[PDB]
Amino acid sequence: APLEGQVAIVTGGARGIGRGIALTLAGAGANILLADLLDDALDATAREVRALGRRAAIAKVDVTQAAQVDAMVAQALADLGGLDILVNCAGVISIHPVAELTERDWDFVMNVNAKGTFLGCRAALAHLKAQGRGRIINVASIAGKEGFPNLAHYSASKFAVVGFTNALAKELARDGVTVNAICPGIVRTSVEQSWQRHQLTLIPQGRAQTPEDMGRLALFFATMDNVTGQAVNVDGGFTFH
Amino acid sequence: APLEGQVAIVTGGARGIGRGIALTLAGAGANILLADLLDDALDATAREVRALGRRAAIAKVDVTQAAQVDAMVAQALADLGGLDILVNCAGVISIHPVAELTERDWDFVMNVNAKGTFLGCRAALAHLKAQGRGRIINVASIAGKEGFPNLAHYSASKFAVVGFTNALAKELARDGVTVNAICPGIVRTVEQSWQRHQLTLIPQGRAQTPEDMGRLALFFATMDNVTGQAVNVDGGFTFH
Amino acid sequence: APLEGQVAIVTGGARGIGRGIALTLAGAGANILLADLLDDALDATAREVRALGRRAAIAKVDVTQAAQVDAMVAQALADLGGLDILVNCAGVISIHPVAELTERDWDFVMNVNAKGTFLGCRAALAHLKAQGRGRIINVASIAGKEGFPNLAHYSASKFAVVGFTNALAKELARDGVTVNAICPGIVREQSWQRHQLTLIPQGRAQTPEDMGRLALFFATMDNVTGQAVNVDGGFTFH
Amino acid sequence: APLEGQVAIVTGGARGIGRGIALTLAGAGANILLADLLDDALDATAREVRALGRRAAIAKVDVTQAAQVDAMVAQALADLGGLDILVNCAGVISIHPVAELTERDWDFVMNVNAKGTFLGCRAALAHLKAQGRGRIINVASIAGKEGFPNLAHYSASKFAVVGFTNALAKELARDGVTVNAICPGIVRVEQSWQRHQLTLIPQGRAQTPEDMGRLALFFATMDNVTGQAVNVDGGFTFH
Ligand SMILES: [Cl-]
Ligand SMILES: [Mg+2]
Ligand SMILES: [Mg+2]
Repeated sequence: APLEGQVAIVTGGARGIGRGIALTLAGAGANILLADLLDDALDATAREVRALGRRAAIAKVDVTQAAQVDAMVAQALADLGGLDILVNCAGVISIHPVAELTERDWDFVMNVNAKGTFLGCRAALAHLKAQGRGRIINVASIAGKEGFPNLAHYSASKFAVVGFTNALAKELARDGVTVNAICPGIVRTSVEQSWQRHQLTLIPQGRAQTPEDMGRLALFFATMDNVTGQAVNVDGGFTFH
Repeated sequence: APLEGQVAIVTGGARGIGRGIALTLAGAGANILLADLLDDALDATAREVRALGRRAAIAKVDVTQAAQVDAMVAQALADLGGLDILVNCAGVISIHPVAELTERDWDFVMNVNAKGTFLGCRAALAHLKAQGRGRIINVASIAGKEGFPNLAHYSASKFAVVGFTNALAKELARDGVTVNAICPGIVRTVEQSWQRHQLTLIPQGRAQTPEDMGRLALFFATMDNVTGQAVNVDGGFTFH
Repeated sequence: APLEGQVAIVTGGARGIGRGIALTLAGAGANILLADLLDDALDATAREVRALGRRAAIAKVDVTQAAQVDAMVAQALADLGGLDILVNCAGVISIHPVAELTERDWDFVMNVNAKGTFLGCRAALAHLKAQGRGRIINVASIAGKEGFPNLAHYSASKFAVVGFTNALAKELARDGVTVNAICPGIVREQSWQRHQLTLIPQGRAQTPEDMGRLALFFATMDNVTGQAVNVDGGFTFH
Repeated sequence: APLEGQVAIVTGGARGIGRGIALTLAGAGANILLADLLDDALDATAREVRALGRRAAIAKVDVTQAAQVDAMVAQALADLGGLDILVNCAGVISIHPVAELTERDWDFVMNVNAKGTFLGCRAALAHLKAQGRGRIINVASIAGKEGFPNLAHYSASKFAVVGFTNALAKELARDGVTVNAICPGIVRVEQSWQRHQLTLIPQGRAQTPEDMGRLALFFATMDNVTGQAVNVDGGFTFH
């Protein structure tokens, strides 16, 4: 249990990739604050964390709202007695050519994916810096490494996360806090399904990656003092940049 | 005059890098619509375009406002009779550690730098696609290739522009429209001290100029088979 | 013991980064074939692998020589009963401006760092592909991501490893074999290293154990391939 | 004529991409030393340079041989009276999976593409440095940005050129010499491969020697661009 005695916050932690990361960190010894917008899913995943022998707390958090993000950090400290790892895994996606993108489409993806990550990171800094050790783990995407047609807004938001991660890493490099990004390739969940199915043919391994894969990378960052500023692809070979 | 008969819109075109790009493209034969928020500067740069023998139009445009950006495209078509090149060169910057960044700081830089570029590109698509040829040129930054401490928000916005550029390039690759980014290194104007220190980090040890950026803009505007690229003009600071 | 029952070859495994990787993989359950040119160091590191409760084999290998590299793979199959992981960690460096580089300087670094990695990978390929499972792990450098002045030949060789890695990963992507690179930053010529630490945001060197941790990650990640991951305190992220 | 009075060496300059670059630089005012192994092609291309009103010199050069590369640089100084631009555009390719690659395959591609570029650059340094101005332009490939399956050796060699370019740019950054790379996409067994690679080009068409010459002219006239490796590839990669 490398993470015994530690506390992790996972935004978007109730399902999909966030759940995978939470359950992996919990398996490795961390108590978890799950932050999401899905009430039943939060409860279910909390039960799974507890089934691993860990403590779990839940927060209803819209990551675009600074007050909710601050309260989330305050709750980890109050309910679980600390904070060591912040995983920003809240994310939204839609598929439209730029010609068909509305301002709402643009703002939604940029605000949740990029601004939400900024707000989460900012909220955790004072505590992590004061304790002289911490792990910030942002979940971007391979769409943060390559521009995807009909996902230009989503790519912009994920590129933003990659760049934000690297810059913040450099700010905190002498503070004992590492900052890294996980870049998932295709993690399964119709236009979206048809798109997903086609993208798999472009993956050299020809198969999707899993939430558990992402959790393994999160656990690696969480236990590597000398890795910071990186954006690592878990994508079956699609890109290596 | 490689761009003879063509029309370019340059947002942020009244001063700095935008002006440099505008005057380079005008020197190369293009008539220019200058879009910015500075009235006297717009007038002055318009006079410089006309002094080169070109026609110039001016628009007062807040690139965060879609209606103004649409009107801008409409004005190039109405006043100058067409549109061939769109240069998105509106940009803002501030220096703060993330711990000191406000939401206003984040939103200002992201909305001007990234959303403004999205809105500009979107407004020009219908026309450029219809005529089967076009050049979209986004001005990012080397901060779109490397995260800069105390500029994390600025880096996010410029990374966004690089990614957006590449994605849009792929959407338009069979439409005859190329989409590329210019990534300036250090182009002069806390800010001064920061600028001065960054120069020591440039292998050539000197700043780059608006004219350098204009030369890259002219290259993109005259290269059919280059698209999706983000080329650094930065004295060797980064090559990614 | 995630690597229980598996066999790893580690070239350059007698000392430094190679040794760190060998000991991490051995700690995680792998039996190790150590390949190097240092006899006493080979014996000492073999004893350390055995002290971890693992079996160890030793091969005297010049990685620029295909016959030796091929025999190394054959020895793993014969002495340890199989092969699951190949770590190419033989590497050499010298510091000269291009103006002062000799052909010998160029060929030495390119043959050891790049051609040696090609030969190792090629030698292990048939077996890993036939069994439908395998891990190939190349040790490049951050100098494979950024050109270093007075190290242009060294950068050329490590860029070559990064590109070779990605290409081979794509060839084997449907064969159950992953191919990845470890890119160490500065692992404690001495004056140069001290000067390079100014370029590391964390302001400290990385360790052979750090690299061993990344090797263990690659060795246990089915769905990561073609990657070149930097362990470098923030120096580069490309 | 932005390059009026200047002298350029173009290795591999007798045909293909090298020829395109030579003619663009000559068109822009430079006198040219063409270095290659093709006798008839060298003569033909030299006549084309002279038809542009420029002077042309010819050298029979194997870029893997240091003495020949040194003689090439000396010939530019002696025959054309100077040297301002070096274009390293000698290049070879073959297609084999790693499982089928021979040492001969590996060495051929690495020695010509990478070592030949090292040798070309090294031979020109003393002169370019002494005059405080110069342009070194290496021709890599998009295979120097992405690993290509069945071209692992070729990718290795072109990745090497990209890294070498960036490193050398940093050595010379205060010497008035810029060092950059041109990365061509697909420029028209090899033919079948090319046809398949076009599926990977967003624009769906190949690029031309003239495209590469245009980028060469750009580098040759941009003081403040150095260390870069710019892709001319219809959108295949932007890294
Ligand atoms: Cl699948
Ligand atoms: Mg501290
Ligand atoms: Mg059309």
